[PDB]
Amino acid sequence: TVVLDDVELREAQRDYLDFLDDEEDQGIYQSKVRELISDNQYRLIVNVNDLRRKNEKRANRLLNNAFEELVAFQRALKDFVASIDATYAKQYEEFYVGLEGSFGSKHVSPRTLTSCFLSCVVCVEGIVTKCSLVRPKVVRSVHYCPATKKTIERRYSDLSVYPTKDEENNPLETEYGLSVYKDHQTITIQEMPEKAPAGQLPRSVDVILDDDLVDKAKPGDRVQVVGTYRCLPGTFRTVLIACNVKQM
Amino acid sequence: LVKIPGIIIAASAVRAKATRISIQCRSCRNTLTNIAMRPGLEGYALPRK
Amino acid sequence: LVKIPGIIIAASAVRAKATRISIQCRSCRNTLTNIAMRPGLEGYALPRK
Repeated sequence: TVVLDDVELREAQRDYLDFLDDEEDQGIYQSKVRELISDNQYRLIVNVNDLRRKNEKRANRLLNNAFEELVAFQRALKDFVASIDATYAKQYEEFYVGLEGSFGSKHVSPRTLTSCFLSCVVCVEGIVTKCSLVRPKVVRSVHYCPATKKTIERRYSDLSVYPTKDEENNPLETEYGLSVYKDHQTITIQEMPEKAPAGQLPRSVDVILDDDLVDKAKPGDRVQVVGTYRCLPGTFRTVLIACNVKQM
Repeated sequence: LVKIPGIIIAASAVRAKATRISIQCRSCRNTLTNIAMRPGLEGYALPRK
Repeated sequence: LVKIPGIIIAASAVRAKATRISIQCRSCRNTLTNIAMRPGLEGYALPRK
């Protein structure tokens, strides 16, 4: 039950890498990653219309299936950065893609954010009301087993469960250095109060921010965030995972 | 089908309810996909095995 | 303890019976090692969950 090859993922990653391979063309994205490398950040920004222009099919594929396409995109980005500089790529476990530009239907407001947009990219524009404290979220925890002299890993990602014993009940000690952690903040957006009817009710949407996106927002800020609108595990609760934030 | 008048006394928040769902057998990995959930104020239905 | 005389009438093929045994939870992966099954003609006893 081990997946061997995903030709769709293979081709989609190549298409992004070709798009990122901006040397035959004006160099706008090649310069951006070069500037990103100089910036030392790990979250490139992308205009969707460039992707539409270079490949309308791929952009439609991205917006209709945000999750998998982005994973391919982040794969291509890290590979492309490693092409330009391996060690700088080795600094960071991963890289991230920030979307930008025009979205016809997917550019909505919390009033108009329907349940239909689940799993689609959406550019929600609104006003921040509530902000949670910055907290470090654990994503990948490394453990060591002195009895077996063996190292074991676990990834959480979207998935009490913190392992502490070997199957043989050997004690496990967590390699805090090797384990992966990331700051993680939650905020809430609402419709702009000027343009909202008194008859209807509030439509509060919860946003998740990670890494550099954490404190690029405060309560009472007019912002638009592009992200992947998703359900939550269990009638269900729904939240938006930010891909890029900007204070208009 | 019925048609009746009235005056509303209370309203709930705009929440999300699942129409099409899919589940996985935790051990066997057996996946029951695209299960429709009947409209109304119901819960869910888990397979026996 | 009992002691008796007699003459044997039949014998079985020699086999291997498990005394020290270990099981894994199929989904949770919870492993319960070094379980002792008492010697004799007793059956097994699996966990509830």
